[PDB]
Amino acid sequence: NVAELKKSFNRHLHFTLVKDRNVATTRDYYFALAHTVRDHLVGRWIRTQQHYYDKCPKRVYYLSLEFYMGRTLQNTMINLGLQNACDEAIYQLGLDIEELEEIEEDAGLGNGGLGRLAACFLDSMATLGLAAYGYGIRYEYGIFNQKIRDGWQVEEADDWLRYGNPWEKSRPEFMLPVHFYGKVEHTNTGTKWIDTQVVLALPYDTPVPGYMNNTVNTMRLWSARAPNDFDYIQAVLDRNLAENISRVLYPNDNFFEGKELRLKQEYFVVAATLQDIIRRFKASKFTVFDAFPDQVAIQLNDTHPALAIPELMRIFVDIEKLPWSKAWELTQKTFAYTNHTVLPEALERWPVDLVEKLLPRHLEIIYEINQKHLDRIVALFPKDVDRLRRMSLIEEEGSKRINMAHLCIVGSHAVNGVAKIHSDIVKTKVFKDFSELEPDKFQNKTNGITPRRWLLLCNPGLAELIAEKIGEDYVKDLSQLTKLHSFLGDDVFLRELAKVKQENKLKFSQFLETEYKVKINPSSMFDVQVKRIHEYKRQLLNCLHVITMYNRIKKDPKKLFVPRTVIIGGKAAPGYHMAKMIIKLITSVADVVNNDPMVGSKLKVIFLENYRVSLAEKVIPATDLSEQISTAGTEASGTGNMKFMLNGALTIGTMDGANVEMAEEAGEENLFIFGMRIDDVAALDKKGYEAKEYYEALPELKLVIDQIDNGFFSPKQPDLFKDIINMLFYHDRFKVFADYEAYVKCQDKVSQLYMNPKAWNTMVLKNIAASGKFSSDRTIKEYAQNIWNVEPSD
Amino acid sequence: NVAELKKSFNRHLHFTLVKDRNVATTRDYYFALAHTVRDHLVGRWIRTQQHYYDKCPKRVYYLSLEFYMGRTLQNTMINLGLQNACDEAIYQLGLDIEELEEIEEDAGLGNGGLGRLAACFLDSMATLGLAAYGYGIRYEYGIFNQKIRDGWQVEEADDWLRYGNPWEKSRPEFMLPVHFYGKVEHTNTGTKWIDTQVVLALPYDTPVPGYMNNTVNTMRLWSARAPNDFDYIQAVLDRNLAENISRVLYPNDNFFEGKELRLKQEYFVVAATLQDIIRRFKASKFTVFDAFPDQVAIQLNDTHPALAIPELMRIFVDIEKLPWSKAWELTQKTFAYTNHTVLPEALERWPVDLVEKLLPRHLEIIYEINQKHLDRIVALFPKDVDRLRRMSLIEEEGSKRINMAHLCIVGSHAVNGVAKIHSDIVKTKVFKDFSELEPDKFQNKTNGITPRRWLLLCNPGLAELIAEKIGEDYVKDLSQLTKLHSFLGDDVFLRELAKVKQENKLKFSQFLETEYKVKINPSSMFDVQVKRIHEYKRQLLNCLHVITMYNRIKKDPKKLFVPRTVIIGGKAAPGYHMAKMIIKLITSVADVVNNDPMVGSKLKVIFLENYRVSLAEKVIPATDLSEQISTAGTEASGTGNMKFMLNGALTIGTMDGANVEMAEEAGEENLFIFGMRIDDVAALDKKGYEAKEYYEALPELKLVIDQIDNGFFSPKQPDLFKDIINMLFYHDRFKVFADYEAYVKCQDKVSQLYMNPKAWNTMVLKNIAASGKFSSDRTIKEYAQNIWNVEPSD
Ligand SMILES: O=C(O)c1ccccc1-n1cc(C(=O)O)c(=O)c2cc(Nc3c(F)cc(F)cc3Cl)c(Cl)cc21
Ligand SMILES: O=C(O)c1ccccc1-n1cc(C(=O)O)c(=O)c2cc(Nc3c(F)cc(F)cc3Cl)c(Cl)cc21
Ligand SMILES: *C(=O)c1c(COP(=O)(O)O)cnc(C)c1O
Ligand SMILES: *C(=O)c1c(COP(=O)(O)O)cnc(C)c1O
Ligand SMILES: CC(=O)N[C@@H]1O[C@H](CO)[C@@H](O)[C@H](O)[C@H]1O
Ligand SMILES: CC(=O)N[C@@H]1O[C@H](CO)[C@@H](O)[C@H](O)[C@H]1O
Repeated sequence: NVAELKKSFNRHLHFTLVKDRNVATTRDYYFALAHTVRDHLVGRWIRTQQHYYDKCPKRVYYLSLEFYMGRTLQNTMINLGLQNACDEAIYQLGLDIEELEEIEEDAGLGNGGLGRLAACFLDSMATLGLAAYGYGIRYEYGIFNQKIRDGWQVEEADDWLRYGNPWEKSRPEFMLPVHFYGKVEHTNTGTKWIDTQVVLALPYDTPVPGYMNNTVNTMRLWSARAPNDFDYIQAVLDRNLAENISRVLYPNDNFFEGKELRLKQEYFVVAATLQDIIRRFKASKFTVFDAFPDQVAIQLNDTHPALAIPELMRIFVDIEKLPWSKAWELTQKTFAYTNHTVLPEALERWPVDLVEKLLPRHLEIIYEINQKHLDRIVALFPKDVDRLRRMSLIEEEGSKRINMAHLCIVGSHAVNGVAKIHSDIVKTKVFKDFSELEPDKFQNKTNGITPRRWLLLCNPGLAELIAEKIGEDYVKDLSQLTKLHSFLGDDVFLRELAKVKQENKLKFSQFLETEYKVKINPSSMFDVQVKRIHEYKRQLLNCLHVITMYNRIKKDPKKLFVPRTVIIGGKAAPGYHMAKMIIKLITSVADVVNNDPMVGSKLKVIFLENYRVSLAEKVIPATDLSEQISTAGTEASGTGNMKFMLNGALTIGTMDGANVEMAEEAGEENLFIFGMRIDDVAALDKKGYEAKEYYEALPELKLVIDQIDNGFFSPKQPDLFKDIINMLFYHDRFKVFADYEAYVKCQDKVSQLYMNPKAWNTMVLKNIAASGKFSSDRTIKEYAQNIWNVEPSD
Repeated sequence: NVAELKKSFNRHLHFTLVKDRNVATTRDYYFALAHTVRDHLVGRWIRTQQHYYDKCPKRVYYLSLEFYMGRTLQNTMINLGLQNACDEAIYQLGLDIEELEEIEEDAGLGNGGLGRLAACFLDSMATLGLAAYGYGIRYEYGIFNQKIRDGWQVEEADDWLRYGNPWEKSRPEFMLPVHFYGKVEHTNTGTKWIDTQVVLALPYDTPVPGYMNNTVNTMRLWSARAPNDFDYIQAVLDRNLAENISRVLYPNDNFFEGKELRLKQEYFVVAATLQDIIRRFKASKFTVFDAFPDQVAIQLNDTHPALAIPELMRIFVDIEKLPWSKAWELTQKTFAYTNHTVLPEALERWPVDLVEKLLPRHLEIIYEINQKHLDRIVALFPKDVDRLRRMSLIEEEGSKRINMAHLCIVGSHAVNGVAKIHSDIVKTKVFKDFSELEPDKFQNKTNGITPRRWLLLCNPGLAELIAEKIGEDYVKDLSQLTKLHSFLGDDVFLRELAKVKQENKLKFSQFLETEYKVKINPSSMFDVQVKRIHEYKRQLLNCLHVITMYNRIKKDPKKLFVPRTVIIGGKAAPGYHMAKMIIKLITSVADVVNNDPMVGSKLKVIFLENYRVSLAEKVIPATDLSEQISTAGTEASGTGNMKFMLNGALTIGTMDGANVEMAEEAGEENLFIFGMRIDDVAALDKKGYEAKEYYEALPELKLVIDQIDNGFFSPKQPDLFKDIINMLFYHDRFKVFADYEAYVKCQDKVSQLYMNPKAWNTMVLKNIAASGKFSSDRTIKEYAQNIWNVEPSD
């Protein structure tokens, strides 16, 4: 009822914001509607927790250093079935719903795909009706806001909580202490962890509404506070050091920075979370611990929470006094581990000395785990000397580091990767030693995305067209998109789909031009690469094509060119030198291409600043061509690739990650595949990569490189890109030049299909009808039936 | 309405706390009641801000580094008339309102009297309907929580906002930048203060409801926030540096510590406050600035906000482009200054170096003020060199210092002390060079306390009793308590009054038995000294009388002794060593006394821990004898003295501060006055105070002293009180031994009168009936009429 939403909105503006219509700001109006929406899920939120208590289904705990949630307001209105009615209430009050919605800050508590997978997973688990909780840290500052100054990336603190967060509720009654430093005592009564510093963990709960059912799950994020208690003023100011633990998200994507503060974040979330889970188990209706793993499944989102394993043992053994053997069995039955990482600089390998200083009892537990584990490998392969050190959790040359991924393997009953190709590599290659010993342990769960945020919310244009032709059933069961196959005839439908795309591109062009000076050709193909800046992901390669395209327009100003707007966006980690140069390069190239009247409206280049969830929601539905061009074997899965496939873009990319599986589903000819498969990378490695050759052998490449190296793109600073040229020529692990030729030929095929609207849109249709498999709902049912041993319900 | 308050409470329990009665905590209930109650003042809060805008009465700004508010819930129910309905609603829900009340953290954002005076003032200004605002700093941590471990004060961080504060509203639209450091350029377009560091000031509003009227005024308290255009992680942590400005209250009662962080707090609150005042003035119905002092009054609460004077000049000159002489005239008419300070070490004298670095432009402006000021003095007194040096704002010795009082004197049109005798000495001695020049500048405004918090709230028994006899008009005109005079021969009324005191003692005794393990004689005289711990206040002297009573009992366990519970309480500044030693002495004496089996229920001693506003509210209504015993000439006014008078305590004290006026009103013979007066103290200083002569001349003292010094009260460390002894004999500025005799005799008289209930209560009744003068309503009327030129409305 619209009328009761208006009344609610007005009660909140008056009692909650203390405002009337003459002095209310847009923010006041935003908070008023958010409270009004939140009030509508309270009944289900309470009932849902009551239900789990009454029925005791086995509970799933998603443990993660990252939750890339984006904005809550719209997502909540849609999942509650309240968007139409709220829209209508706000309209009648004389307000602009878009404007209210833009005021909300992103909860940008993740870096990219790992964080965003956790968020799709919550949406899905709640939609499927599972008893799931996400546990993470309530960062005061999420991933930084990126601005571009003088074409370089500059970082601003992302102060997302400054004005308050109507979507969280503090849970003071569930505050817990966490322990750090101190020392081990071995005594008559057992092994004691003593003289520790204490930091308080205060949880805050955000609701996670299922799509059109009665379920609201909880995301509980922990915030660090100084104990209570304890130059007096200085001592009050130093309470800051304890709160520094949950201050800011580490902004590395696929890279391991072994800093102490980060190790503290990791212990912090793991110690608070395990205590809470044990408190809930004990208050439940369930050798008191025998039933623990039938009531509890904890999923380790990469190695970041790996410490959960020895922490659970610490609790079981030091506090609850269970025998080691019994505790170890319960531990293994409780945890499952998701590998996402692939790349050697991305692997967590903590210095034994750092751990000893910070968590000396956990070191002992880790050594002790490693002993049993190794004892059992000796017994099975009595004089395989080297198997012992390949399989040891400790890595011994020089420093001494704990290999956290081995810790997670021995402590879990399931290890999975995130796409067929990735899981296969993890299994037969990277942890070959481990899966021979127990093959049934390793599995695959191909990633997915939620079709709530990533179709209904971001693309109401397309959602409705689909609903006109096939019903609204697809929202709960995405495989029904295959029905859009029966419109392969329909030129009418094919014009309707191009029409949706068109509007999205117009909408997004309004945005683009208010922010970038640049003039957008509305009839150009929107060509888009948006994802974190990393060498493996090869924004560079895209950039080499952009220049290749420019060099072609110049030499033949008259020849036919299919116009492009080339969009490339993403954040670079602040300490990642090469990624920052790559950004400088793209913006330098943009400057040249954009102001050249020779090229004019044929081709425009935009660096998209501050790429983040709520921006992806704008740019994805406006995309014609999705760039997914990581070197074969580097992208564990990808999820951007799936977002685009579902939103009517075509894909150019390598046989890597979930691109393989998208090709399987749409038909390989309905995507633009190109480049080395993973065997060719293997072959090229073995024979040695000589970058110089492809540069000699290929006229179009050479020009591009000569321009970059010489100052074409930086006249005022002709040696600007020296470190790039340098890396491409002598140190490129990702073989950019090696894929240059197949990539440029592939793009030419793309450009000529686009000139044919009916054939372009025919392929787009086969992509959308094939995207069903990529719903996170499919992903979550798989984890449920094969890892967690739980059942979807309502 | 009862039924409706229950519905409201239940709605907030459900929609604001997300709870039901099964898992709600006491804190959930407190929060649900707080919000139900806040909702009742929201309409008048909006309306009274609208009213001020529409009618533009002259606005009063009370600018203070301290607001010692205590709890908000009960005070608010009372001033709104809802207390009984809420007691009834909460009771019918099966809860106990007093337990919900205990959940609330004091807003301890003050040290003592200066801070409590600001709070009582806000209550009075609301009740009188003046268009008044309080402006302060929203300290993240107030005055520390005092623990006593093993006889010693230990400090714990007062983390009052940990769980949230339902009484404040953040006001994003009024966020303001504040500037520090940088440098000055005198250009041809005016003076420019540039390369500054910026800290944002985000204001939070708390409501200040008048008693039973239509006014809710505002307390606006600023919070420090780092700006968002600024190793990445370290730079994000370093944002803590900016936010440290409002982290914690400096806890010195009556002592200047020249810390840089404190100077920053001072400028912080003054810069934000002045900007906010100027924006309001400019958005209102009124250069242009000629109407400023007719629309704005700013009261400076001590010299802490002295910077306001050059800052207002900076805005008028550098930013509004007014000429110096016009800006200076408006300034003098805008500010007035309250001086509360007596002791030399408490005078604010900032180093010029420090002010140059932090505030280079305020230094120039202050030098200019001094220059124009010293010229008028060369002119009136042509050959008076030393007078120039006396009246200078710059103290010129080794370290050059700014004398903030002199700055407040020349930038203000009125300067007041806070009691007759204090204002006198401020005028004729301390600032006689200034008052000779400007006699009408210097005024008296005798301090006052609000009878809402300090009678209706803390003592419902007495408040009801009085209302039953003379109606309820006294609450808004406390002079009406003189009507209680006509009940002096009324035996039943005298008995009723004692019964009220009796109840207060029982309720308070339960509190003492449950906190301290000490059996309380319910019929003992409650003899109470509660105030910040300071030598001038002479808690020491009290402690000498306690040991004296103990000895008289030891020497003579058969002699009749009028039984006492002696309560001493108060916090010591953290680096005030002597203060700390005095606490340890008191608790040491108590250990001996409370456990001596020869004493038993004759004499109990309690060190009352964590003395604060909401504990004042418990102990004052239960007091028989109030100790106000500072050395004559050291207490500017006192306000505790006033709280006991209104609540049915007799007073023993010196002719000091407001004790003098208490005696005028009540009749000297109705107080227990003793000891040297201000002239006696002069004479003994001139003679030279030799403490040796009293120790030898008075055998009862000599024993007390010997015992302290020989380890009688500290067996495991005979030497413990060495520092106290040394001070007493060679460095006692406050002449403890010299008032001992007179004070002990005076105690003996109190014991006599105590044995005669009918005589005791007759004297009580004359005190209560004379306490009308000490309403902060009276005080605020005088400031309104003689300083601010504004009128009480309704
Ligand atoms: O508390 C219990 O032990 C309990 C007992 C019986 C049935 C349910 C219970 N329960 C357990 C929780 C947990 O284990 O973490 C809850 O968080 C919980 C929360 C709520 N309410 C609520 C809340 F107070 C704030 C918020 F942000 C979101 C919610 Cl859902 C309620 Cl009525 C019961 C809860
Ligand atoms: O804001 C204006 O510009 C204004 C315009 C016309 C009339 C009154 C105005 N007004 C001025 C304020 C100021 O100058 O500081 C206010 O704080 C203010 C506050 C409120 N409401 C309110 C609020 F939003 C939160 C809160 F904590 C407590 C209150 Cl009283 C309102 Cl309706 C008007 C206000
Ligand atoms: C979506 O998944 C997404 C990503 C991940 O993209 P890639 O899989 O790396 O291509 C990163 N950042 C945001 C904001 C996303 O929505
Ligand atoms: C009472 O006003 C009060 C004071 C001031 O008491 P004195 O006038 O110094 O005796 C200090 N602290 C608290 C909590 C008070 O309520
Ligand atoms: C360490 C990390 O960020 N891993 C990322 O995980 C997401 C989700 O699994 C994968 O799509 C992506 O390939 C992989 O790069
Ligand atoms: C600096 C300071 O705290 N001054 C105090 O101010 C209060 C309120 O005016 C007086 O009652 C008191 O005697 C005096 O000590």
